[PDB]
Amino acid sequence: CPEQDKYRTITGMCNNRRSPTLGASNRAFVRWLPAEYEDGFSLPYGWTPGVKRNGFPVALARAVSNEIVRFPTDQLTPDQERSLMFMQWGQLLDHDLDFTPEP
Amino acid sequence: NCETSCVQQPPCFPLKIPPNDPRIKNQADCIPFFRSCPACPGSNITIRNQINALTSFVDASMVYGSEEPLARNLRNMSNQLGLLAVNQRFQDNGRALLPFDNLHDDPCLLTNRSARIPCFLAGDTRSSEMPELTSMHTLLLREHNRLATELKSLNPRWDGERLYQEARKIVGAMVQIITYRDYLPLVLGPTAMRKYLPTYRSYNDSVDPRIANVFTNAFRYGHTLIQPFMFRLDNRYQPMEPNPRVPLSRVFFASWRVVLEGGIDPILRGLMATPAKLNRQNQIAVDEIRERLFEQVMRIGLDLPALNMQRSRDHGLPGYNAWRRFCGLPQPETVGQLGTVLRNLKLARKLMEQYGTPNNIDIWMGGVSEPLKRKGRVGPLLACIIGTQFRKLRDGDRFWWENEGVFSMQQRQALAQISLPRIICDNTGITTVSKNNIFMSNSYPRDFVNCSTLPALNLASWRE
Ligand SMILES: *[C@@H]1O[C@H](CO[C@@H]2O[C@@H](C)[C@@H](O)[C@@H](O)[C@@H]2O)[C@@H](O[C@@H]2O[C@H](CO)[C@@H](O[C@@H]3O[C@H](CO[C@H]4O[C@H](CO)[C@@H](O)[C@H](O)[C@@H]4O)[C@@H](O)[C@H](O[C@H]4O[C@H](CO)[C@@H](O)[C@H](O)[C@@H]4O)[C@@H]3O)[C@H](O)[C@H]2NC(C)=O)[C@H](O)[C@H]1NC(C)=O
Ligand code: HEC
Ligand SMILES: *[C@@H]1O[C@H](CO)[C@@H](O)[C@H](O)[C@H]1NC(C)=O
Ligand SMILES: *[C@@H]1O[C@H](CO)[C@@H](O)[C@H](O)[C@H]1NC(C)=O
Ligand SMILES: [Ca+2]
Ligand SMILES: [Cl-]
Ligand SMILES: [Cl-]
Repeated sequence: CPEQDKYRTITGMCNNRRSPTLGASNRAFVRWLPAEYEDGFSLPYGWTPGVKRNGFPVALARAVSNEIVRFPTDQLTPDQERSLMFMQWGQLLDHDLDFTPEP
Repeated sequence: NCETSCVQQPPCFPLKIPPNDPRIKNQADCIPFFRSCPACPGSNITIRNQINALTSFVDASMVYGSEEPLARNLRNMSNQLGLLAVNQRFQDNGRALLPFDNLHDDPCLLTNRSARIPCFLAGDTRSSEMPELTSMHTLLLREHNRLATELKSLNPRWDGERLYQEARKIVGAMVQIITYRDYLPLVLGPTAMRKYLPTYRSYNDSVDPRIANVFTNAFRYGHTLIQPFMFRLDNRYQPMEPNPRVPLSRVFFASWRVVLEGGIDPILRGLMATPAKLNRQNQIAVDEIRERLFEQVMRIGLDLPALNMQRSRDHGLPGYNAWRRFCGLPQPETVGQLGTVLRNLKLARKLMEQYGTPNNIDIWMGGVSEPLKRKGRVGPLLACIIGTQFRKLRDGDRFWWENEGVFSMQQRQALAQISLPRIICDNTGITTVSKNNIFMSNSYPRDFVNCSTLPALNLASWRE
């Protein structure tokens, strides 16, 4: 970890000098709350048929999307104070912050 | 294999199909899903967590890369000019295009067989997901080459590595300025902006700059802003016919649309002069992403909002009330209580019918359901998670553009004059751009100004 430096490293490593991997790439996310899994440590809620979460059945994400999210496209309300650039900058910015790899 | 099987065996976590589905009539079918890579594979001790493959810092890593071999490959190593590599087969009216990738299984080739145009190569792998994102990556690639050319004339003695590093530092500062000065105030609104992002003092090495697991899901609020079409406009901001509005299901991975259908200029015009979709409690997200996500390249069209909910469960995220508690916000226990929080009982009822308790509402779902804050596009919960995250990225960033020693007093004074419309003038054939704030301006020609009126970034303070 260099004592003096002018530029960022490509990986982000050495930005924080006391803990030099904070913000660096290919590292686990920080957690602000303990994780909640069906078995306490790995299985997601919805994994096991009939296993309730907090006394209630786990709703299917597709069912939630169908009943709450779905709406007729012809009804779309344009935002009078935001451009599509507002949407696009957010996606570009999100691609500077996080990417969660898959198998 | 999660792509073709419906069996729930690791790492597959397929989304089951409910009875009376509006699209998928076969209930033995599913929406494919792979669980995110665990930080500690196969552990019986560690509570499963997921990996961030990028640098959490707002450092233009989507342009430069977050790994050294990739970062090297993205550079023009043929000379000592400190530029980034560009496409060798094609140009956009003499202007640069991103290079092509060398994927074994290329999804962009499936969008138009005839065209044979593969995916683009950028700092981040999702550069070709939608041509509007490709346009922004291409714009930032041109800005780096433009900066390194300007800096080479000012400092001829500077070598390739110095030019690359100096131009990279400026690009990253511009991403930070546009984000914290122009973007975030319009996402959070003014009261949340003052609460979670007070006036920057200086770098503090006890501020954890990592992205929180919840932020990867909470920041997906942007899915509620997505329009069902890609809008392309000609020189006079009139619809670029034929096909001035192409459905999103026909633009996913369609890199050929950038190479053969007119370049990045009509896409950027469309983004500036078209209003965003407004998130409303009864109009949350469009069916181009809810029913036909990546429809052209997959065996079945995905459901983006549902993928977000399955993703939060995969990630073991606590539900709505636990995050409302974390933020110091009241936690509703019933449909009566939740109706008050959402200022909308009909939505509270629908949510309670699915979840049973506000404790179980998936963080994206509960977050995008809350009423928007005044002059903001998120409610109190998302404003907290987003706000909290962006303060950690600013106060925990040793290379934050305002931190003493990063730039000189004069270079900061120069960087304050940048804007996204100006970056478009400098790198495209577009001569009429959005009047600042670019994120609020959306109507031609009421909210538009000439490129000559906007001032350029003065590099005078960069000379040695
Ligand atoms: C540099 O940043 C440091 C981090 O600051 C946080 O992040 C930034 C981005 C901002 O959002 C900021 O608001 C955040 O605080 C910052 O250090 C932090 O300073 C605070 C205040 O001194 C510390 O809080 C104190 O914590 C102790 C220990 O308990 C904490 O941890 C446990 C376990 O997680 C929790 O269960 C607790 O709830 C606490 O969070 C508390 O004992 C203490 O509270 C008691 O004392 C105060 C009066 O002294 C009373 O008001 C309370 O009622 C209690 O009686 C505080 O809550 C914080 O732990 C510390 N964090 C770190 C990482 O060190 C630092 O001050 C900034 N430096 C400069 C120069 O600005
Ligand atoms: C401003 C916010 C925002 C916008 C706009 C946005 N997304 Fe998302 N999207 C995210 C974030 C953040 C994630 C999580 C990224 C990660 O770590 O993998 C995400 C994840 C995704 C995923 C992975 C879904 C999963 O859980 O498997 C897909 C697919 C996706 N977005 C596609 C898109 C597409 C297509 C668009 C529009 C062209 C888009 N997003 C626009 C923020 C946004
Ligand atoms: C490198 O730079 C030269 C001069 O600008 C250019 O002609 C060449 O195409 C570049 N090569 C790549 C791979 O970008
Ligand atoms: C594919 O690209 C060609 C141009 O090479 C265009 O003429 C054709 O209409 C496109 N086909 C589709 C299905 O979009
Ligand atoms: Ca980054
Ligand atoms: Cl978290
Ligand atoms: Cl190429």
